Amino acid sequence: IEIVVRQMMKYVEVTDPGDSRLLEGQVLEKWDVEALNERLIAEGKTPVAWKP
Amino acid sequence: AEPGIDKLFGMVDSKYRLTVVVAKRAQQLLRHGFKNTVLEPEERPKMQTLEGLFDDPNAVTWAMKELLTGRLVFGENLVPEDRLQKEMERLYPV
Amino acid sequence: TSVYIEDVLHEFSTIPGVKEDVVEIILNLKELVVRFLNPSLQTVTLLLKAEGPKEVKARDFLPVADVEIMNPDLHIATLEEGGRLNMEVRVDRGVGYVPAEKHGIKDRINAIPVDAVFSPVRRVAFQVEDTRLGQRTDLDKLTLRIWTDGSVTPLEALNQAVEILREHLTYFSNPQA
Amino acid sequence: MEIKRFGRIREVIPLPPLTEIQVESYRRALQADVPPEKRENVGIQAAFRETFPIEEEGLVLDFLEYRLGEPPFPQDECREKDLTYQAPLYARLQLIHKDTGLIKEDEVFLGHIPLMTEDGSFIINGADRVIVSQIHRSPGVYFTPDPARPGRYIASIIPLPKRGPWIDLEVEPNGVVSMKVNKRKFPLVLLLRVLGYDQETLARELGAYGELVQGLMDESVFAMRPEEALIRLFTLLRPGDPPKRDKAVAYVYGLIADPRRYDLGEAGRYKAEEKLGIRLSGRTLARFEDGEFKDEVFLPTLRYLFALTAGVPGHEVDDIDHLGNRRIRTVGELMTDQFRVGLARLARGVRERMLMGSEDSLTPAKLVNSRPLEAAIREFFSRSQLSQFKDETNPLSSLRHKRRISALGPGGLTRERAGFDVRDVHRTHYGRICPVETPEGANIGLITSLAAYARVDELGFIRTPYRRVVGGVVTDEVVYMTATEEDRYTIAQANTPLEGNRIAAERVVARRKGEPVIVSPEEVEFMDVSPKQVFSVNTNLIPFLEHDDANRALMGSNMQTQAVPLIRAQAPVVMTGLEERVVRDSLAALYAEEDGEVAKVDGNRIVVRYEDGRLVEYPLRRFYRSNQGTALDQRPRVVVGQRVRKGDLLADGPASENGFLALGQNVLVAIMPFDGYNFEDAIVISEELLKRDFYTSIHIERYEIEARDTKLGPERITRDIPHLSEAALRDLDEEGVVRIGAEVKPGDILVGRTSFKGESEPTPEERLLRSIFGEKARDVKDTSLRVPPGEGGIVVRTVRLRRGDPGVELKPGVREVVRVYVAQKRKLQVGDKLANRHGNKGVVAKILPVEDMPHLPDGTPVDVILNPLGVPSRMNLGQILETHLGLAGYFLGQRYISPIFDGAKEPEIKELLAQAFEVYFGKRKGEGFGVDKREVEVLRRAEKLGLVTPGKTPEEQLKELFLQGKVVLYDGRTGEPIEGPIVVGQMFIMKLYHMVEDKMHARSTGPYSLITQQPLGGKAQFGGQRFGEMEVWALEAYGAAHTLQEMLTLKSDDIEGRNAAYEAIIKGEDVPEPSVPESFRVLVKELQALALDVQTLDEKDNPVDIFEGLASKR
Amino acid sequence: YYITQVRKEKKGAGLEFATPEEALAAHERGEVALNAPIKVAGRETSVGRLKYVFANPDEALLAVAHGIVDLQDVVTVRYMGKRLETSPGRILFARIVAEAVEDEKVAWELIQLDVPQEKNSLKDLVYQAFLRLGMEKTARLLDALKYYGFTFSTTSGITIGIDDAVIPEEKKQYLEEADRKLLQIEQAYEMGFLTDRERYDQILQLWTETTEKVTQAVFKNFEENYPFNPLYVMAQSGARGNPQQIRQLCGLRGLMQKPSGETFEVPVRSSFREGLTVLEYFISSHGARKGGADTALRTADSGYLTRKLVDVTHE
DNA sequence: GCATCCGTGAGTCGAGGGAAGCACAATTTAACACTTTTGTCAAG
DNA sequence: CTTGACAAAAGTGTTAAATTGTGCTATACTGGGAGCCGTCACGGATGC
Ligand SMILES: [Mg+2]
Ligand SMILES: [Mg+2]
Ligand SMILES: [Mg+2]
Repeated sequence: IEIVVRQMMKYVEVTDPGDSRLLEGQVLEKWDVEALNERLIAEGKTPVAWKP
Repeated sequence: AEPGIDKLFGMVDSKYRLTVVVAKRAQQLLRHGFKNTVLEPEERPKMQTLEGLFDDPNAVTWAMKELLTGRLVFGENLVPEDRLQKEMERLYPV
Repeated sequence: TSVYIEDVLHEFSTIPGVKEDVVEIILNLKELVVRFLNPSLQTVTLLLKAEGPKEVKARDFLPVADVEIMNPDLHIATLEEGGRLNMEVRVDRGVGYVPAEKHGIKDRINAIPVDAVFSPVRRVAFQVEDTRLGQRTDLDKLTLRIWTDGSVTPLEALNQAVEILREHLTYFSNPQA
Repeated sequence: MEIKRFGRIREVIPLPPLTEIQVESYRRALQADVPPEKRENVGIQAAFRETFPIEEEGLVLDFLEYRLGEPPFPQDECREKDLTYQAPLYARLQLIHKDTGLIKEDEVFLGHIPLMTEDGSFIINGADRVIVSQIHRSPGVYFTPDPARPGRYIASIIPLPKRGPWIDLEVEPNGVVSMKVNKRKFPLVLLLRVLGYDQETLARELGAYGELVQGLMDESVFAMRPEEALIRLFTLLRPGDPPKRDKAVAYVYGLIADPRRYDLGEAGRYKAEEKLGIRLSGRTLARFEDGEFKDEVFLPTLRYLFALTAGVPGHEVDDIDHLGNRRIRTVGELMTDQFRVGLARLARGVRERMLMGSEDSLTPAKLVNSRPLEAAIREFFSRSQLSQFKDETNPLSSLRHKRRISALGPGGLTRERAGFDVRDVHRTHYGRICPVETPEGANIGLITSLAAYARVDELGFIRTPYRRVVGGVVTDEVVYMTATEEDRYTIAQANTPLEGNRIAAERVVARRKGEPVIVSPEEVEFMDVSPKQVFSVNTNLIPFLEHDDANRALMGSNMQTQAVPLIRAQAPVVMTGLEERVVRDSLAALYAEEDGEVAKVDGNRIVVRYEDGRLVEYPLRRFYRSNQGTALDQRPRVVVGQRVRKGDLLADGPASENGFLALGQNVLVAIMPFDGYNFEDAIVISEELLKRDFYTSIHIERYEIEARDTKLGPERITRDIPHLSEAALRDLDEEGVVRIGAEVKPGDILVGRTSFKGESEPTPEERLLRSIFGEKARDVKDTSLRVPPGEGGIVVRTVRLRRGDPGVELKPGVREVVRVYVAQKRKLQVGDKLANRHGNKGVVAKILPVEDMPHLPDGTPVDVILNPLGVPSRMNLGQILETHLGLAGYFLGQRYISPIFDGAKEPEIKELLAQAFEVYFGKRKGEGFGVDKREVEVLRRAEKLGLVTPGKTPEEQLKELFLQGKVVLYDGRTGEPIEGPIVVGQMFIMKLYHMVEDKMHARSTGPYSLITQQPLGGKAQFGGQRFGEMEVWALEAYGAAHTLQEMLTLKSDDIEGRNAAYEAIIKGEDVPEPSVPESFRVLVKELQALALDVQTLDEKDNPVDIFEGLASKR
Repeated sequence: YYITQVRKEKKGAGLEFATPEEALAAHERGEVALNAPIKVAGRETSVGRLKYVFANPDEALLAVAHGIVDLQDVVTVRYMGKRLETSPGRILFARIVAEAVEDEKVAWELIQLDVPQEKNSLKDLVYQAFLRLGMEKTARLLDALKYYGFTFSTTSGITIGIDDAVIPEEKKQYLEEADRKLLQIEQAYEMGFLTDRERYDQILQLWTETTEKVTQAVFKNFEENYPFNPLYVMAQSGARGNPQQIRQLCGLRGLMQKPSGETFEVPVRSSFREGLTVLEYFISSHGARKGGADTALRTADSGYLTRKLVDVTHE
């Protein structure tokens, strides 16, 4: 059940694009936005704000 | 159950690695006509036929028994595939 | 074991002038009890030639040497006027139940194999009573009751069973080790 | 073997003809015997009087009468030549030229009407078929509550199926009553005005309820003339068409006033008059007369709706599942409906032909084209859902199939779109539809069976009989009555005690509107005829039904249909009393027409001399193959010179013993576990059953081959097949067909056929082979018919139909057809399915020798061993009581008739068991035998279990055990007794049609699909096993990646992969690595056909060609 | 379960003595039964444990073979150096497990000797064997258990008769009490102290309470008077059946629901052994059809959910 | 807040299921004497 | 290993015959017809 719920909670929604090309309200995967955020922090850019 | 199945499962970190090793050893045994076996003549698997006892034709049984004996080395990046096949052909012509 | 009826190719057919079909006639024949008076006799063929109108029974078979029909009153078929029954019944000697699909005996082209139940013994029971002898009261009284079709008497069947058990007990004599 | 009858309920009336629902309905539909001038306006006569006269409007085609001729061929000839048993239908028609006033009359051949056989079935294309009756919502006027909004009601006017649109009347929140037709809502005010209704009329009639009439007083259109109101309504119903008076009046008249397009039906009209308290002149919502529309039902419907909304005491909502609101379309009504559709198409053709051509020089024969009528009729009798392949495994199977009622079919519900409500057992099913008999699964509740005493009336409503009760005495007056009429009376139960005819019990269990109540004898108005009327024919054949759970009684009744006839079939020891009636009404057995003497008895015919002196010869159906392959033969049961009375049995039909239904064998059953061979419903049987040919059936298989015309030459059915030895052709006769009586095994030739080979040069290796052996390639190849794997038997019949034979309508290009009937005698074997009437079923898992089976102390072995653990979970205790009564009868040499819910009770069974023990132990005592030592041990154990009373003698304890149905049973393997007494009795067990012989199938390689190249499916096609999605999921969960890849590629559709794998295996090598499946290539090509660029890439995103360069343009 | 369940007697059941010789002598006189719980001097024992003291399982099973004692008789056995007081059936089960696993000590540590072997105990034994030994020995133990269970269920004498569905004497009294309470409720309703809905609820509660009491009475009768009853043994061991089905066979069928969902005021007071009436059978048909339709329409929903779950977590 | 539109609804198995002419121009096919090549048989 | 014919199976032109494709017919004719509720129920998404 936890595996299935983990699949259920796999996605997030953008609230503030920050210094990225994403759109506010866009739905993507949590891993993708986390990787994008860490990359943006790597070169000193505004992180993407997301919502579970 | 297969004989010594618990020991076979305990000899590897993942059961699918055990299956891969057994299948690859069985294919090696089939390709060279069981002449590359590490089993002594008293250890070769046998089947009862109307004529009499003969060598077991099932290579998976031979591979499992060989893996039980512990004279086989299994792992990743041991030897190059081409070199391994060439040396196995040279030592065991077929 | 086998039956051949003239002008009949298989058992799934009906004979003109005969009330019963060949399946029913074969079923009736399966209840025929034949006793061989010669121990060396292994196979007999009984010929039956009947013309209607009559009730052809087991007593209408032609007499054969060293062969007896233990149930002459067994009903075989009912022949209507204008009907004829010419048939040959091959009776073999054997042991156990051999289906017609196993032996497959056909004396001729149109012979019909018949499932053969060679066992003459119809029923066996045995009864144990609390007999007493002397001062001990735990003894057993054994009573074997044997019902047989009549071809083999119950005493003969008991003797054969005892001999078979003795022969099988002799198999424990020579150890192969 | 005497029969002892139990029960106290005296049935006043016998069971009605069980097939009357088919026979009477079709007789009414056809009316072939009543003279034309006395024919009533029903059935195809009604269809003729409805579609005719045909007027172009001065050509008028009037219908005067019709007649049905004798069938061209008899039923046997139709079956043998694959024909349809039908009668020619001619119509007498006159063409009137209104201009000249001249009439020309001639008889036109309208076609062929399929005929119903005496048993109630049809022969369509040589195959027996049954038209299953369809239950549906009766037409009429209904008033249902609105679910979205409480306190509101909606009125539905429903015509006959495909005979007009449903009419919805709903009081909207605004207050305007809205009429919904054809998904379109409009104000009912407009149509009500179109029907010549003014404001004062509405205020006077519907104005006595409240504001509801005020919602129907819109004066914006009341003053508007009826003509413009009609045009406005026409604009509402179909917007866009140019508003014209003629078109609009035609459309409205067709929608609500045309008898030829709107038909409320006789049942619908009757229900409308009964509910609304009015009298319809016709069967239409309105009448069109004097150039104006007159209302028939809209005002009464709206008045009832308004009064119901107001809350008058006398008006109530309608339960749409109430069986008084649900009606039955039998074979007659369905055939009449399809005949009317075909007649309407024919009328269209006749109208279009009289428009053209010389109106002066026209005859009724030229105008009438009967092809559409024949097309509609053949479509109904062949490709209809309700026209089902007849189920004739045994006579009970056909009897059930003729009494089945299906909610599905054209005009009914859908298997998946049907909810729980339509599938539930309504309270009105009591006595009309069997509650327990229904196919479990997707069709539960959708298909049911007519009750035993139930009959469908003229209008299609199922009626059940009740005995009139007046003043406390139950009279012999029986009233057949419907559910809506049944709801008005207090109906007692058939088991109510009676002192003669007076009701003796002070408290009577009764039903009031389906609810159980306790009433006084003076409050009872009707009584049930018998407990049998509640259940169908199949369920009435289950003794001790009151001790079986309904879920298992369902299974037992369903499996009674699947039992195969046996060569030694015998009627059950415990019967219910319907076996004789089932055999008699199935028309499988033969009975004497009147008193007489039998003149000739033969396996093929019975010739009887009746009292009047006429010789009557009845041929006997011998070894006939049913639709399911079972052998249906009649065996004579009389002798020459025997005196027979009227109705006396002459010959048993299939599955009948002396006129009693015999679906199986009566076997000695011990209820006890046995070495795990009884595990999970498995059954253990003795070899003695096979020795004396019990559960042995005869099955006939039909193999068909055709010799055809081909461009290369004609296929020849000949014995000279190229490249075959004499051993293969040994059993073939000179004509190339297998000789009758030959024993054929799988791979043996039935009919030898050679076909011309396609012109194609051989492969060079074949050419070199032929040159080496010096053998010239022949022009023909073996295409002969051989026995499929797992089949065979004895060739019992050969039928050869040739082109030009009388009545043989072969398809074009087919020179001849040969059919081989091969009969095999199947004995009971491991994997065969046995069952009993109480829902206990299982496959034979072990066949023991006689010396291994448990045996009685007298030496009698048991025949079947059943696992007791199947009893507690299933709660079918009727099998236990049947076993006890069977033990009693077995030792008493008698059979029993115990009717369901009124029959043998436990005290009676125990007294019978006391008599049985008396004989069974008196035999032992007279023979000079006491009590066994091992019997004493079992008695000691039993008194430790409290089964027998301590302190009694061993004989008395054995008697107690026998009265409990248990005996001291011995183990044939050890000779020691079973430690506890075992329930041993005689039980009736049926051998079902499901046999492992017809179900075992295996395949290595075989045919493949055309597109996907995957293996076909089905044992008949030698197909593979479907490895669906869930199996793939199981392999993925196991982690068997390579097994999954093999099943997906190497064994299904990798053409190169499968070829290489087979070649490697036959060479003793390991199968190669698989490749891309052909299904993926098909997927890619289809996606490309959808203009989608699907490209397979590599690690470096470069395209990878999976088509081997065969689709790349250079 | 049949071999590992012990016998209980009632003949003696309580007499006290001074010396074991007096208890024995009372046993040969027929005053006390073999398995009846008695007190010798201060301790509570049985005649079986004193009369039959076996030096090893071999002697106990030899005595069983000679008919001296049964597998269910509680006797004293010297096993693994301990003077156990168990039945030869339980000692036999211990030997079965020991020979299946080829280790006496581990098998002794794996089993619960002092209880009959129901489904749960056997499942725990299989799990512990899997933990301690592996797949091979667990499969061997499973095969041994299968063999011995089949053999003993065959030779034991389990059968289903009409009298095996014992009707408790308490059912008639409970039905009379329910009828009297129903008459009292009807009188109260005629007096107007309660409305239709609460009267219907009280009727339902009364009939549910009566059904529960009848179930308890059925199972109490089984566990007191017929501990080896086939229905009771099958239910207790977990082989087949549940208390509801045993009640329907032995007690009363109970309340049934209308097709709309409402329960009929009158229950089905007759069981399957007594036989339902036509009206009661028709009433039960509603629930049977409802259950069948529910099962028919539940498979599609379950399969569709399973496919959704597969396709969301397949990766 | 509701209205409308759309896609979804277990698996395996079997069993039978299976307005029309009429004239005329092109075009294709069949057939038919003739030249071939293609096998053979004869000796050198 | 070669010519030196030669029966024959194959290939090659025209032709008469079926076979197939196309045009044309002159009283006047000028907007279809099968539809038809146990409308399947219920979430998800769009969009007014
Ligand atoms: Mg015999
Ligand atoms: Mg079904
Ligand atoms: Mg002692």
